[PDB]
Amino acid sequence: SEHETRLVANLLENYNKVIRPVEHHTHFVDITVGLQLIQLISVDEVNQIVETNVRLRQQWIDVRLRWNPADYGGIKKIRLPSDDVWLPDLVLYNNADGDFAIVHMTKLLL
Amino acid sequence: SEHETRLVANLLENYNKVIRPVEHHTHFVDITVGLQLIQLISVDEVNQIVETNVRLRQQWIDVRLRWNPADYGGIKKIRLPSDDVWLPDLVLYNNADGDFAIVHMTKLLL
Amino acid sequence: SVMEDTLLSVLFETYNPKVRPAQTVGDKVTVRVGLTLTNLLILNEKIEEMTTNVFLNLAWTDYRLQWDPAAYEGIKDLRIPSSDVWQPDIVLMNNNDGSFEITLHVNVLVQHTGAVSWQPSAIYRSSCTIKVMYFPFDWQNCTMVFKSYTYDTSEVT
Amino acid sequence: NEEERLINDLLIVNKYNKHVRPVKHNNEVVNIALSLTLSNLISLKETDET
Amino acid sequence: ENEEGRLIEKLLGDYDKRIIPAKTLDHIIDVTLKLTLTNLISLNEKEEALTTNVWIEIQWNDYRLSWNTSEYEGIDLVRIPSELLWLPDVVLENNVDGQFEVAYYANVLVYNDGSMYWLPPAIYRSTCPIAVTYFPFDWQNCSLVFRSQTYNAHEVNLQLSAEEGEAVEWIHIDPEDFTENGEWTIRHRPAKKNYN
Amino acid sequence: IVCHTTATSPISAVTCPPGENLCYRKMWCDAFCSSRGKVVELGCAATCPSKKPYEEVTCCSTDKCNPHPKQRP
Ligand SMILES: *[C@@H]1O[C@H](CO)[C@@H](O)[C@H](O)[C@H]1NC(C)=O
Repeated sequence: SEHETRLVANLLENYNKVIRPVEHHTHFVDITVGLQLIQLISVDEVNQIVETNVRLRQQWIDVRLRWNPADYGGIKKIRLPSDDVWLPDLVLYNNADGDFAIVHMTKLLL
Repeated sequence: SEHETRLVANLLENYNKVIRPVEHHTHFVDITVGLQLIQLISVDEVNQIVETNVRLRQQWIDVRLRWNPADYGGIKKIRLPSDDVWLPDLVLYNNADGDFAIVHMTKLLL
Repeated sequence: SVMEDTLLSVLFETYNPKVRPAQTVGDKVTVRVGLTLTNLLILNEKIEEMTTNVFLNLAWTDYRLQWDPAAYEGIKDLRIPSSDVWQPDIVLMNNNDGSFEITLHVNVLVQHTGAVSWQPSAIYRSSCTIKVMYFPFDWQNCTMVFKSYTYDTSEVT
Repeated sequence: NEEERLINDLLIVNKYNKHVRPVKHNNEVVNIALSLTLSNLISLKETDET
Repeated sequence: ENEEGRLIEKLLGDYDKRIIPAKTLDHIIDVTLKLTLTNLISLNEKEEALTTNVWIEIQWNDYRLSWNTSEYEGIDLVRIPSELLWLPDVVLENNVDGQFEVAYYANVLVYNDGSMYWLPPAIYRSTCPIAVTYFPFDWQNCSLVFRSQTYNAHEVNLQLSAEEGEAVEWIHIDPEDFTENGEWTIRHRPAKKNYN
Repeated sequence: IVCHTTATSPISAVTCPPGENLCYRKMWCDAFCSSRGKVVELGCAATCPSKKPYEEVTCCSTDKCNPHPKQRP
């Protein structure tokens, strides 16, 4: 849509995905974390490894990514890519032989 | 080489690699395909898969990438990268579990 | 370092790494190919494969990467990412996997003469024929072939 | 956000090059101190010697 | 001077691939997919994973990629790489590995009316639990679950293909150029739209 | 006899050598059953080739009985 195109152009114009979404550097951004377990794939009782397929639900506010729907055709949700905005570096500390962080750069809801 | 630098700049200036190399969209691109088998790696009789190391020779003409050697110091051959020009989407139909298309760019000759 | 930034900006104004350095049309680039073996890992005979960790030792001359060190605070040598200079497509042709190129793209060593030294590293899986007549009391040849995939004698020596 | 101004004045304004060592003169050395923390020892496959 | 360049550079100018092509609010993108089994490669009973080579045909409409043929010498069909276009993030959810997406990102045939025909081939390692009870005289019911991991039902409406006005509620299998696996024989191959 | 044959590119109306005067037309839809339609094989035959469950054959004895479904004899 012309509206959503214009919106996504105006939201990412001066946006830096390197800085946290805070009005002041002292404040924190609360990220609501949630794990959704889907299947337990394996348990290596020798290497002491558990392999799971999960979804890492993460909610947080980005004060720089706001807009009035009245000025954008009533839009209230979009599906921006995740490499385009700031994301938290949630790492699996007890990782064994896989990936520490998220590598599937799925789109997010805004 | 300075001649070849100016040439590589002048060829790729207004060249788009999304568009077929034809003077008119009704014409066709004649790609002379050749297969050079190097070694037979495996014959899986269970899953019915044959691995081969091949070189997929491909020849065609891009009339957008022609030049006069007299204007570039006698150059008649260069080694452009594949990702910079149009490539035909040759695909192995009877591909079991490998790559359907070519994934090694391996600069071409022009 | 401010002189390093200035020098890099100078060198790489019109420098294109897609272009083979021939100061005169018709010249050949001279590439010296050495190999440093760090470990012979495996010689699996079931698949006729040979796995090694090696440093290639490549050296060539790019006439475009020259400068007077007196003009740049005596900088006689630069370490430059390999993706920024022209490098020959020196690869392992007799691989058994599909990995021709190297793995670790260490940054090249450029001297003020244009001498570019690149000592990159690779875990290479090469194909060698196994002679099954005196196994396990056998001796294997197991070569490693190296050449430029795309550049030929008319272009590199 | 003060960080937005700073991270600009450092990387873009001052033309920071990430392919240049942090040295005023190209005769000093960059000392890199590295430690190692072992989170977990997964395997020592003796057949693959890894 | 291929007229297709004029056209493609006109279309992809002022084109954002992050943006769903919803003409307006209230508009759901009717995404029509169809599966074509090319080879059944394996059913590892240990890993409990089915390996398939499929050509899945995605079809949808992008109002932004429409044009009038008279202005472009009759061109009614253009191929545009999928890396340049908006695609519905149709993925295999019941995968054991993390390969949700397709293998070859083929070009998208774009028609003058905005119709898009994407026939990307894929190699999918699905998950289907085994029924050992009568092993090795067993028959397995292995499923391939396709959904969008990005867009919802208020945004896209996943549906099956309608060929000759009848729904293609089955996996398509070339009876001539299909090689039976060697250990597994295909008896049924249905396809239905399901809702959680 | 004058048959339509897919043994040429483009399709041609060529006469059959001595021994074959039956213009046939096989049809069946492969992995591209939708975007393109049923396959179209045409040409010459001394006897009408066999038929399988998925095929759709039509052999004749006249000239040009087997045109592409988007044409006429
Ligand atoms: C298509 O363009 C031509 C001009 O070449 C114009 O005459 C015609 O009306 C256009 N068709 C439509 C449907 O707008």
